Amino acid sequence: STNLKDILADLIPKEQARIKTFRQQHGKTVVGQITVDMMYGGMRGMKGLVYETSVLDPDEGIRFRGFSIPECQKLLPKAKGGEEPLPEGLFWLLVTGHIPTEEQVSWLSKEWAKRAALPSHVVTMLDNFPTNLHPMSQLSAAVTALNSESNFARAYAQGISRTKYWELIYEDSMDLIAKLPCVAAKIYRNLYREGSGIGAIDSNLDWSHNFTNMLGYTDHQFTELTRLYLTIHSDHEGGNVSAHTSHLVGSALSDPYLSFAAAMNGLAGPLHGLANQEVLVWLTQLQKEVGKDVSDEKLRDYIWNTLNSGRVVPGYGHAVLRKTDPRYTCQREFALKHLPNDPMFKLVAQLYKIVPNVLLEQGKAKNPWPNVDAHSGVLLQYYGMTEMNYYTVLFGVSRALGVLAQLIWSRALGFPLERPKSMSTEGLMKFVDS
Amino acid sequence: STNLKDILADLIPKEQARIKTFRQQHGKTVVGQITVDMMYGGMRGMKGLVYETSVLDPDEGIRFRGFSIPECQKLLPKAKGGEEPLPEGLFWLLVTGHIPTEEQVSWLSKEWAKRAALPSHVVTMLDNFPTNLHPMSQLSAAVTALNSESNFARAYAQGISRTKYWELIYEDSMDLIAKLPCVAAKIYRNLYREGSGIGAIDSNLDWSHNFTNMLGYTDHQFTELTRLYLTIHSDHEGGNVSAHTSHLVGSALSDPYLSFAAAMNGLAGPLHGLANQEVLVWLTQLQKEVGKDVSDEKLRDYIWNTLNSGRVVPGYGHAVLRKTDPRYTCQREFALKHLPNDPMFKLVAQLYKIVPNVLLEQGKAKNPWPNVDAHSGVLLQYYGMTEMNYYTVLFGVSRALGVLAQLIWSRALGFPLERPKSMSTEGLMKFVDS
Ligand SMILES: CC(=O)SCCNC(=O)CCNC(=O)[C@H](O)C(C)(C)COP(=O)(O)OP(=O)(O)OC[C@H]1O[C@@H](n2cnc3c(N)ncnc32)[C@H](O)[C@@H]1OP(=O)(O)O
Ligand SMILES: CC(C)(COP(=O)(O)OP(=O)(O)OC[C@H]1O[C@@H](n2cnc3c(N)ncnc32)[C@H](O)[C@@H]1OP(=O)(O)O)[C@@H](O)C(=O)NCCC(=O)NCCS
Ligand SMILES: O=C([O-])CC(=O)C(=O)O
Repeated sequence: STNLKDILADLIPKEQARIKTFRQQHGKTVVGQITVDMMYGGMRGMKGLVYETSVLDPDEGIRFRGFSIPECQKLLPKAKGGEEPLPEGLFWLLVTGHIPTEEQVSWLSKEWAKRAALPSHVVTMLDNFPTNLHPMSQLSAAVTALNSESNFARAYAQGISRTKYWELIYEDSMDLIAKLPCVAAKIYRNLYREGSGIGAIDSNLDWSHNFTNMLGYTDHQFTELTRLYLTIHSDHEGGNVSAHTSHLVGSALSDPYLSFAAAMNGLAGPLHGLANQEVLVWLTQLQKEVGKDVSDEKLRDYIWNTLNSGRVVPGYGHAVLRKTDPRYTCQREFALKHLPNDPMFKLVAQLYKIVPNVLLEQGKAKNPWPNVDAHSGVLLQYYGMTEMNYYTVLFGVSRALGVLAQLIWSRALGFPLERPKSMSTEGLMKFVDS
Repeated sequence: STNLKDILADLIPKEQARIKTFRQQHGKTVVGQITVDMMYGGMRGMKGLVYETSVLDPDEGIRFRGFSIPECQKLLPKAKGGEEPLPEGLFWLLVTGHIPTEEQVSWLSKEWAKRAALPSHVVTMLDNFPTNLHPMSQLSAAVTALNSESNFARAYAQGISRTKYWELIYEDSMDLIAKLPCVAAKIYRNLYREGSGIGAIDSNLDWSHNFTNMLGYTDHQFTELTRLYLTIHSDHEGGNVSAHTSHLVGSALSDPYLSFAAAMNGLAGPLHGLANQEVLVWLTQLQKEVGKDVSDEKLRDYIWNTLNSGRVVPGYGHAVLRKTDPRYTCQREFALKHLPNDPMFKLVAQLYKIVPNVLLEQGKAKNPWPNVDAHSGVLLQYYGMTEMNYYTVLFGVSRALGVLAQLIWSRALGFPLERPKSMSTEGLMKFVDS
């Protein structure tokens, strides 16, 4: 009825047949070549794996189970007196493949408040983390340690059946998602609020609202932001470092805690989730070289000076997207409504006028348009969330929705250990010299 | 001369030229196909990535820089009054590509002893861990926390040129390797020695010698076993889950601590690094459900009764090996010297005669021969290392040599973000049509 696990149980066999048939027809269809450059170039262009929950077209950006970002904004339930879609609804869409009702989302909000409790060892561990240990490290470390509560771990130990794996994944996933805000808040409050307490969960709030509550914020429009932020960062194909990592570690039948932890270590990398900060540093240091109110003239110079001395315009470019990211567009549209005269935004805005002419002028690139991380920083900063180094953690909490949604399906569809073949250069040389 | 960092510095340019020359020759060449099966099958058979430290030809097993395990045992240096190759030596060979001298290995031992200090927050954190948190979660959790000491993560933030990456990676790598016995020992002693101290490092002993001193073992033979165990488990190509996670996570410019912690979460997965435990569970019952002394017909039947029951014979088969794993043989040889009349050994030896004959008959198994995990448990148990849960910590400490050797070279050769393209089922169906 409103029980996602019952709804999913009834979906899994249907999907299994469709897939089993599909491989019994076209298993041996070559879909791509592999060049030496692909092997040295990080599988660039390589169709490597199956990821069901979302798909990224290099022209119009991401689709969540078929639906674009605007479509999700319209259809997905909202909070009473809201206009941004709830992450709960997004998760439902990724798990079921179908847009949820108000009442399904409501029940999901209720389920995640119940399971939001932390074991004590985890609370102590966070309390005893120094202030020079990066937020993301604390996140990953804490999630790893949560694995002692894992149903899948003990289940597997007793010799549970393969047919039942997805069920324990599910429970572990619902528990992890529920507890993430709490972990993320504790970290945030220990690092930036003199260790004060996160308080209690409220069973009649949504996931996002409890999160902002535990953080210490009490702004409506912030909570709307969080809602949107968490939705649009949730998933981005299987090929991204953090999704690939969760998939890779998941395929060894590691439980959701270990898989997600690993994915966070992936997300923590500069070329992945840490781009959110990079942008805001480069934005502020820009507003240091110039004033805080640069026009277009000086602006055109600073861009070119960054692009002659041998540097990158941050939050611009992508590994497959070749147009403006719909995630950027979406964050921009939010700003046009709520904070249109913000100095930092209008700087962001001004770069969107100038940078996508000078990057496709100079060449030495492929995607001259912005990505999601070019925009998130200024939104957070507007609302008092000024601690750059915490920003990726917000990313982390969002991306759990997507990667856990996928992991449930991987273990229901019995995806096996990811285990490609590697080559040395030496060995590569002899191979081509057949 | 004896400074590994400087010798590495000399080799990097040459290796850069070689790969560039080779890419400037066969850059566009096709090395293999990508099928629908490989997509749902976890990149099986797919030539996924370049990995330099080791290569696993399915015929003759692992080679470290073109050297086999037997060659290494013969060529790599040993401890004064010893027979088993020092992992220091292995690490030297993977990083440089050359066999180290007596002197060169000696130096490496001192450098790792020099760097063995554990930050106090990690010591605290480890001591506050509960016993229902698995050894591997504690290892991974601790390694993440250690990234407060990452010179690379600081340097990167401060804006360092790419060409210097490798040098910071090298430093962090040496610290991580230097500190892993200290962590692994602290975990062992908290879990199995009522939380007693590990004891001091001795800067004149070897890595494996200090390790077992902190583990609190002082049978020469077990120190020798450790030495062998840490060498042979060191690396196994790029395509295994632990090496590949680190590769993948490393490619986002996450530091060696985050990369290795992620790899350990992959390694903690049942299908990757529990087979040693699984073997010894299945060997134990075999010596209760059947007599200790068993005929080779009774045993042979047991195997067939095993296969029919829908259960696998642990220790046998592999994802790409198609013959007796050299790491098995290596350990078999060690046992014939040091414990030939051990009952648990005589069984392992018995199964080596039988199990291969029956799996090929059945037909299913493409690799009817044993893997490393078949043999390690009985050697460990014999010396009083009977804590099965901990076994994977040993594996992990070993694998640090391989994955961090490679990580230095991935950053020195400027390998880019690993980022394949994924597809949904529904998306795949549309693709094969057009
Ligand atoms: C993943 C995310 O959402 S953000 C990742 C981090 N972002 C940043 O650092 C800001 C700019 N973005 C980047 O450079 C990104 O790492 C990427 C994904 C665009 C890199 O793209 P690649 O996969 O290398 O392919 P692409 O053909 O676009 O890049 C090749 C060249 O273009 C350059 N380039 C790419 N985007 C830009 C840009 N916006 N400005 C200047 N140069 C650029 C690269 O630096 C590279 O030059 P190099 O070979 O001398 O190093
Ligand atoms: C490692 C392992 C998972 C690799 O198998 P794989 O990559 O799936 O591929 P295979 O070619 O071996 O599989 C072919 C068939 O042989 C079976 N098989 C493989 N090894 C077997 C063994 N030791 N005993 C019985 N059956 C075996 C598989 O179950 C499979 O049956 P199916 O195709 O009808 O489902 C498998 O050999 C195994 O389970 N071994 C025992 C566990 C172990 O020691 N693992 C450590 C190394 S990772
Ligand atoms: O990095 C990638 O491959 C895609 C990405 O931006 C993301 O995951 O948010």
